[PDB]
Amino acid sequence: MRLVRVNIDNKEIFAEEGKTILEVAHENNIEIPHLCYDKRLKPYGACGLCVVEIEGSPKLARACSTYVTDKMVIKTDSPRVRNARKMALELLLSEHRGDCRPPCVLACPAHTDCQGYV
Amino acid sequence: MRLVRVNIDNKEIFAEEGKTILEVAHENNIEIPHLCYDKRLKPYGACGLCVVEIEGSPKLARACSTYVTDKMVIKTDSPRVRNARKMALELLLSEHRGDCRPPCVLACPAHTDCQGYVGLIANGQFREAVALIKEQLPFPASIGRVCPHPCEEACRRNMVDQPIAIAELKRFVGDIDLLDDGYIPPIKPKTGKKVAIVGGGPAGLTCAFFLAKEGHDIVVYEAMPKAGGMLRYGIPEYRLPKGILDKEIELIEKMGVQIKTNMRLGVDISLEYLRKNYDAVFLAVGAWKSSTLGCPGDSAEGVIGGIEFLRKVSMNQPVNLGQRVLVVGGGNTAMDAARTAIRLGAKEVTVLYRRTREEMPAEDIEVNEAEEEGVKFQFLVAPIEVITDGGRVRALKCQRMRLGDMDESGRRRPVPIEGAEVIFEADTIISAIGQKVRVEDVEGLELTRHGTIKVDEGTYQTSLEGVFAGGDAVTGPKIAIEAIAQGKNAARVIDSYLRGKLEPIKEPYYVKQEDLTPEDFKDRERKPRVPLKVANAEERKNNFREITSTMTEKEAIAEASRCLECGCMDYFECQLYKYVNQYDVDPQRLSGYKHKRYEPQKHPFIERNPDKCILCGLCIRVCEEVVGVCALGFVNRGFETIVKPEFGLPLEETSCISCGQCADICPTGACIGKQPVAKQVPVNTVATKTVCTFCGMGCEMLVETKGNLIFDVSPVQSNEGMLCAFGRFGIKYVNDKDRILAPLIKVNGELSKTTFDQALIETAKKLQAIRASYGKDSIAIIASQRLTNEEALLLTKLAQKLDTTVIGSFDLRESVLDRIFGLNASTNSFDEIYSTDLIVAVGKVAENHAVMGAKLKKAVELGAKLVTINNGETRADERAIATYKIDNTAFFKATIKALFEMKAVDEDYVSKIAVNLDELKDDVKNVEVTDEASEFAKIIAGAKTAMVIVDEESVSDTTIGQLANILTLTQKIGRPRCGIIKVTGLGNTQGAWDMGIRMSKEGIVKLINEGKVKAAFIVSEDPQAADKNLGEVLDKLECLIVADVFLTETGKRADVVLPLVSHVESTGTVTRADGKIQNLNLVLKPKNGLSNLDLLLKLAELFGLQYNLEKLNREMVELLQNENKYNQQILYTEGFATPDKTVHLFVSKDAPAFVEKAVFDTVKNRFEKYLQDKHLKY
Amino acid sequence: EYRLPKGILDKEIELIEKMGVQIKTNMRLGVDISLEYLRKNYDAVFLAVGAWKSSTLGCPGDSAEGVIGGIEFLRKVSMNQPVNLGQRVLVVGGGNTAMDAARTAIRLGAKEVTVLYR
Ligand SMILES: Cc1cc2nc3c(=O)[nH]c(=O)nc-3n(C[C@H](O)[C@H](O)[C@H](O)COP(=O)(O)OP(=O)(O)OC[C@H]3O[C@@H](n4cnc5c(N)ncnc54)[C@H](O)[C@@H]3O)c2cc1C
Ligand code: SF4
Ligand code: SF4
Ligand code: SF4
Ligand code: SF4
Ligand code: SF4
Ligand code: SF4
Ligand code: FES
Ligand code: FES
Repeated sequence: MRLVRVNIDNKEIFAEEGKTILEVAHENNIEIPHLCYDKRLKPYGACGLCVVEIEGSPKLARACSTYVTDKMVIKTDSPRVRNARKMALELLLSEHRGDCRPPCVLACPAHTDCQGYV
Repeated sequence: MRLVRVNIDNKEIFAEEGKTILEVAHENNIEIPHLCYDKRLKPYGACGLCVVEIEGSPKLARACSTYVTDKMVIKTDSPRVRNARKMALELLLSEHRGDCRPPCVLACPAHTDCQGYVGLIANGQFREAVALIKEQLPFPASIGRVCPHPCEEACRRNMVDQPIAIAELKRFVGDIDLLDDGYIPPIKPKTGKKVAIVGGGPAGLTCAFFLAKEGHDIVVYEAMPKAGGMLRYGIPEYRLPKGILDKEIELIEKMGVQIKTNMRLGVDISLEYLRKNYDAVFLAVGAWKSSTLGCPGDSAEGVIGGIEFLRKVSMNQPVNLGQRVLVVGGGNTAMDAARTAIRLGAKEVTVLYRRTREEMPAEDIEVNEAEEEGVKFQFLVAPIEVITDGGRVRALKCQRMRLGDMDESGRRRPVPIEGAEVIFEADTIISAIGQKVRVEDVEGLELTRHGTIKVDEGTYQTSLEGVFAGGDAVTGPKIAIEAIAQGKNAARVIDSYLRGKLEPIKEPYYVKQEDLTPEDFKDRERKPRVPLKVANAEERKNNFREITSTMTEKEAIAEASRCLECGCMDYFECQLYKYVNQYDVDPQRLSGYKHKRYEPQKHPFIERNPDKCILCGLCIRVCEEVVGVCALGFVNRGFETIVKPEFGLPLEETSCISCGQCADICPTGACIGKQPVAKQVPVNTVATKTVCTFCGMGCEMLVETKGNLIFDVSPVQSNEGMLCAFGRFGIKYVNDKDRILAPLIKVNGELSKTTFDQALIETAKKLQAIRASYGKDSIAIIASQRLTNEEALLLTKLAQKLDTTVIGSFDLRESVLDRIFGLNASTNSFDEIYSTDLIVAVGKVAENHAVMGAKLKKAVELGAKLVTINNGETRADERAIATYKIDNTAFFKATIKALFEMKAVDEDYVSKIAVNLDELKDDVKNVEVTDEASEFAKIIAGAKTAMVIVDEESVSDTTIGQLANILTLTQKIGRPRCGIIKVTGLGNTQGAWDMGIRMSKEGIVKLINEGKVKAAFIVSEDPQAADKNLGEVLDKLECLIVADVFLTETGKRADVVLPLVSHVESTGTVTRADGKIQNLNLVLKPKNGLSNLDLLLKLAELFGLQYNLEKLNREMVELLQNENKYNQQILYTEGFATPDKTVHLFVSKDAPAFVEKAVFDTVKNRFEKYLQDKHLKY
Repeated sequence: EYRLPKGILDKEIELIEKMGVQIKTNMRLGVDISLEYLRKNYDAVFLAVGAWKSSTLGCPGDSAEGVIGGIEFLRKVSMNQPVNLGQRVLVVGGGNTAMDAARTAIRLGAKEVTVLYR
């Protein structure tokens, strides 16, 4: 078929027209964070973790809803993108209540999974 | 994406919009025939084989050009489609002239690849010849000793002088194999099935062989003390020694076949037990009951059957042979009995035959040998009575007869003559008029009218279910190769039955040439056949020693070289043969006028046969669309259409660059690439992927080998799927007979062969003596840039241990990119070429690297803009928007000045990223801006992205510096699709530079001429051949150590010569011109047992260095990481490699833009000289 | 090497190793291993260290650059290590070491080798 040419993280990729940046990067083993995406569902654009830097666009684009076009240059780990993802994650952690690990595991110097084996 | 839904052959498929039916079916493993299709080319629609039935379309649609739409229903094997494909194939076969298989193979009952193993013998591949014989015949030596060889009667060399000694060559290779451990084919994993063969003769042992090849558990039941059948008990020792038979039966037993001798069916074991405890039963009991004289008195004391007598003699059991022996019959049994009786001391042996001499069933050579040994013959007589005196034979009353009229035979029936009767005195009569299947062997089975087992043809199954039969038990007495053919076919059918899918044997369709007559071979040189050594009759008639001798290796090769190679060279890859065998074609109905336009050609690499052309156009389309040379075309029109080079000229005289793409794309052997071997032979090869080492493009290839010889090279299907003349045809040096395999050291002033240890010790001592007597940096290590990264790194470590920094290459170009950007490397990758806005190709980019020319053609077709800068014409000028013919660097300087005049240089950014900007402005301020320079500057400034492709083997370093300046000024470096790519002149130029081999020819020669360097260790370079002025420079050296694949002119003046192996015998890593690292995989084991890395590692262990391939690879990866050049498709994305991380702009005086230099690599220089001698281009 | 090739020596040492003897090379006594450890963990200890220290010239200036012991020089040549051997070599002595050093210096490219004996 007709193939678009993209540059994701300094790697030249020949993708197929009609895919999103998330799908193209998944195919080429490039990790882009995402929390509200699902291949069975229409895009939602809520979490804001999949933002990538596209050369020529002043605003970061959601990789889950942006489609790859011909002669595209994409950065997925630039300092702007990392800062945006860190800010989104901090906002998410602000409204979070939980124990990732129980206090018993954290009090063990060797971090033995006390809860797990109990 | 959006997916279309299709139904191809009742299977629902979710495909992608924009694909054709061919691609969708290929992805879903659905086979649609195609002959004129290629993924790199636009559709052509000529062959009409890919037609499919689409529901809703009354007309069949070509799958190669029809696109899949939503809710489509496609049939690819409906009767309409099959009929259309069969008709197209029959039409294609109507034009075809060729031999799919040679007449020798078709005349063999077992269809042994006579041509294949004869050609392998002519190439010295005796083990491969035996392995190829054993695909159809498990007993080469035995059968080659005793075979009437109809293949030689059908041989086409009969039309020239004398047929090939096919049987003798088979005997030769069989004996060679039996010298050492014999060849055993690979055995499939155990299948859990059990087959019982009754009878260890040729047919039973063949069935056991070919069923043990399939993994089944085989038990053979033999009534005799030993296996072998009539090969042991019928054929006498002087014609087939039993040691060879024993060795071959041991070979069969070594495959897991268990032979239970002295186990007769119906006495020791029953058929019903075999049916109960075995999955299949094969019966190969032969015809072991002899025919009686059929006259009164044929039961006296002194009458014996021919095969019973021969079996008694074979077992060394006593025989009451008198002094007057009458052998009745005219077959092989009669001749063997008569000659054995002669050798057993009988004073008179007479052979009585019913018919005439000129129609004897026996071979003429056997009858002639019997006549020489003293056997007498009587013809046209038949026995009517046996005169017995006291119960013992006294004489035989025979009826004289005459050839009366026709018969069921059809030739002539012998009938009695009345009144004529003759009495022959005889102490013994041997009845040898034929053998019949024993009734007791075939108990419980339905037989024919001759007593043989009745089987269904094609399946070999008897009346009983699960019980098969073959051989002399089924067909009656024949020759042994017929029994072997029956056993092999029965093994195939039995394997199918064990899989539960009983299939009869299907005869393939072969294209043949029945119109050939001797005048078609009148131009061939006549060569005598190998003479057959025959023991003297007088001495041989007294003993049971072998009569004939095996030929010698010289005679074997000379005899195999006589073959005319009648079979098609494309048989194992022809798509037309495969398709006409997939569809039941009857091409004799559409048979008429057929062209015969084939003419022999002198081209060393490509052979074209118009008579095998299906006019798919693929060769033309690939030369025009992919290569871009466009050397082929259509000539004439209609039925007269032919494919010809330009103006019908020979391929050498056209613009052809000998890339071989036409021969690689051809479906039906009308365009083939010649094998780099001594004699052409169509063989089934094994392909290994490796990397071409002849330039920096790093094209991958599949080397197809058979044994220790390379037979073909195929490009991989990656990008343009192209190789050039080098990568496709220069691998011929691997098979060269002039390769040195043992080291040479100078004794008595001349180079003589020695051992590796002695040569390496001599090398180490010579280098150490030079270092001692002359000090530091007195030894130069000049290495070829085709070595792997590990070998280059090890050579740098060897220079470190030898206390010398003078390590470089004579092919090494002066470096300027490390002074400007920091690393002497390409900035971007090859893939980005397809996506850049503008391409600037400098130098002979397409000429020196044809695949890069194809890549530029593809990139311009994809939407790029091409600018070519060169001093002469190039093939890339066709699609260039701007073509500049310059001879001086000033053209770039003016360009730079022009770039400043149009305010196209953002000096604010350049001042932060680059230094020497004011010096650059001062340097270019006084130059004159030309119209060409201003137009180039306009093109450069108007492009968003730009990549400069530079041919570093035809471009000076000043040009590269100025192009780097232009790229830096316009901010076209360190970004995707913007940069500079240097296509290096050899395979691992970049890797050699990275590993520390960074000295040029000029520096090394300057050191030698100043007396500072006194010894040279030269690794696979040819300074003496590639240059005439260096012969004086090499005169200043006191010690010369040369490592090379060939003994060259520079190696003939060396003190020590160390052999090197080819790159297909080496494993390692090579760095592409764009910086990518690829793996050199091992295709062939090294021919002297030592790889290049192994030899260098022995020389290193002589110096106290401990390394291996893995340690050197780890060091290489560390080195690349330390330079920030590891796994980086784009360089200087963060900053440049200069100490201040800034661009050091190139300021220098004007210099010539392009250079012409020789190739110092030995192999590439040799191949270039070979191409020049044959007047070829590349 | 021209008087005793080292392949023969290697073969004979391999023969000795094939008899159950284990050879721990690069294990110097007093540096890598101690005598007391040998006494502790072995029933018997045999010392066959040889005489591996050469005799100096015993004259003023015998520590300059260009003076080397005979066996040190021969060990350097045997190990294929660089030796700063000029063009005028003076071998002092008259024993086995003197003759071997003189002939090795001849084979190493020295244009003048002289042997001085008391
Ligand atoms: C005298 C003579 C000379 C020949 N010369 C030539 C020649 O020069 N060139 C040539 O090409 N061919 C020659 N042939 C032909 C060739 O030898 C036979 O065609 C070939 O051996 C056929 O093999 P087969 O397996 O069909 O039968 P055979 O090998 O005859 O029989 C196979 C085995 O079955 C065994 N057997 C029989 N009955 C039983 C039973 N009840 N239970 C168990 N095992 C049993 C037998 O012992 C024998 O070992 C010759 C044959 C003869 C007799
Ligand atoms: S080109 Fe193909 S079909 Fe024609 S003779 Fe050769 S193998 Fe047979
Ligand atoms: S010349 Fe060679 S290929 Fe042709 S029939 Fe004879 S053996 Fe076969
Ligand atoms: S087995 Fe006989 S017929 Fe077959 S190739 Fe060999 S010699 Fe020819
Ligand atoms: S070898 Fe290459 S250039 Fe020559 S005709 Fe064939 S495809 Fe064209
Ligand atoms: S020679 Fe060319 S046109 Fe003819 S079959 Fe081969 S590829 Fe097709
Ligand atoms: S272009 Fe270079 S790498 Fe490719 S096949 Fe030709 S010589 Fe080999
Ligand atoms: S995955 Fe959540 S915004 Fe894209
Ligand atoms: S017509 Fe489609 S492959 Fe030939």
